[PDB]
Amino acid sequence: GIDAAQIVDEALEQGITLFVVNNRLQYETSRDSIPTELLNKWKQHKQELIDFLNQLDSEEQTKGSGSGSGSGSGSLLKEKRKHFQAEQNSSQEYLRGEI
Repeated sequence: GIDAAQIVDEALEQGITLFVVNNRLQYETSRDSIPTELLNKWKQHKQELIDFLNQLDSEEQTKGSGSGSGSGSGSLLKEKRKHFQAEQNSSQEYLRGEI
Protein backbone atom coordinates (compact mmCIF):
# COMPACT_ATOMS: atom_id res chain seq x y z
CA GLY A 1 0.00 0.00 0.00
CA ILE A 2 1.68 3.20 1.26
CA ASP A 3 3.45 4.10 4.55
CA ALA A 4 2.26 7.23 6.38
CA ALA A 5 5.90 8.08 7.06
CA GLN A 6 6.50 8.11 3.29
CA ILE A 7 3.55 10.43 2.60
CA VAL A 8 4.80 12.80 5.37
CA ASP A 9 8.40 12.62 3.99
CA GLU A 10 7.14 13.94 0.65
CA ALA A 11 5.33 16.75 2.49
CA LEU A 12 8.47 18.00 4.23
CA GLU A 13 10.59 17.92 1.04
CA GLN A 14 7.77 19.92 -0.62
CA GLY A 15 7.89 22.27 2.43
CA ILE A 16 4.39 21.22 3.61
CA THR A 17 3.95 20.28 7.25
CA LEU A 18 1.23 17.66 7.90
CA PHE A 19 0.66 15.27 10.83
CA VAL A 20 -2.16 13.89 13.03
CA VAL A 21 -3.72 16.34 15.48
CA ASN A 22 -7.03 15.72 17.32
CA ASN A 23 -7.49 12.44 15.39
CA ARG A 24 -7.41 14.21 12.00
CA LEU A 25 -4.78 14.88 9.35
CA GLN A 26 -4.07 18.57 8.63
CA TYR A 27 -1.43 20.46 6.57
CA GLU A 28 0.14 23.96 6.75
CA THR A 29 2.59 25.88 4.50
CA SER A 30 2.91 29.38 3.07
CA ARG A 31 4.74 28.78 -0.25
CA ASP A 32 2.84 28.69 -3.59
CA SER A 33 -0.05 26.31 -2.74
CA ILE A 34 -0.02 22.46 -2.41
CA PRO A 35 1.29 20.32 -5.34
CA THR A 36 -1.62 18.14 -6.54
CA GLU A 37 0.90 15.24 -6.79
CA LEU A 38 0.91 14.62 -3.05
CA LEU A 39 -2.46 16.32 -2.41
CA ASN A 40 -4.32 13.91 -4.76
CA LYS A 41 -2.91 10.98 -2.78
CA TRP A 42 -3.39 12.66 0.62
CA LYS A 43 -7.16 12.88 0.35
CA GLN A 44 -7.21 9.39 -1.18
CA HIS A 45 -5.07 7.88 1.65
CA LYS A 46 -6.30 10.23 4.46
CA GLN A 47 -7.30 7.28 6.62
CA GLU A 48 -3.91 5.58 6.02
CA LEU A 49 -2.10 8.56 7.61
CA ILE A 50 -4.59 9.02 10.46
CA ASP A 51 -4.31 5.26 11.20
CA PHE A 52 -0.50 5.03 11.20
CA LEU A 53 0.30 8.55 12.50
CA ASN A 54 -2.25 8.05 15.34
CA GLN A 55 -0.17 5.06 16.45
CA LEU A 56 3.11 7.03 16.08
CA ASP A 57 1.83 9.80 18.41
CA SER A 58 1.03 7.09 21.02
CA GLU A 59 4.50 5.47 20.69
CA GLU A 60 6.19 8.73 21.79
CA GLN A 61 3.39 9.78 24.26
CA THR A 62 4.86 13.30 23.76
CA LYS A 63 6.05 15.75 21.07
CA GLY A 64 4.56 15.39 17.60
CA SER A 65 1.99 17.92 16.38
CA GLY A 66 -0.20 19.61 19.00
CA SER A 67 -0.53 23.42 18.48
CA GLY A 68 -3.44 25.26 16.77
CA SER A 69 -7.21 24.57 16.79
CA GLY A 70 -7.48 26.53 20.14
CA SER A 71 -10.80 28.18 19.21
CA GLY A 72 -13.50 26.57 17.01
CA SER A 73 -16.92 27.91 18.01
CA GLY A 74 -17.40 31.36 16.37
CA SER A 75 -19.27 33.62 13.91
CA LEU A 76 -18.52 36.67 11.65
CA LEU A 77 -18.58 38.88 14.80
CA LYS A 78 -14.90 37.81 15.24
CA GLU A 79 -14.07 39.42 11.89
CA LYS A 80 -16.38 42.42 12.46
CA ARG A 81 -14.54 43.19 15.76
CA LYS A 82 -11.02 43.06 14.23
CA HIS A 83 -12.38 45.12 11.29
CA PHE A 84 -13.23 47.89 13.82
CA GLN A 85 -9.78 47.83 15.51
CA ALA A 86 -6.67 45.83 14.55
CA GLU A 87 -3.00 46.03 13.55
CA GLN A 88 -0.65 44.06 11.21
CA ASN A 89 -1.46 41.64 8.43
CA SER A 90 -0.58 38.67 10.74
CA SER A 91 0.52 35.80 8.38
CA GLN A 92 -1.37 36.90 5.22
CA GLU A 93 -0.41 34.04 2.83
CA TYR A 94 -0.63 30.86 4.94
CA LEU A 95 -2.80 28.25 3.23
CA ARG A 96 -3.88 25.23 5.29
CA GLY A 97 -6.31 22.35 5.01
CA GLU A 98 -7.48 19.02 6.40
CA ILE A 99 -6.79 15.85 4.40
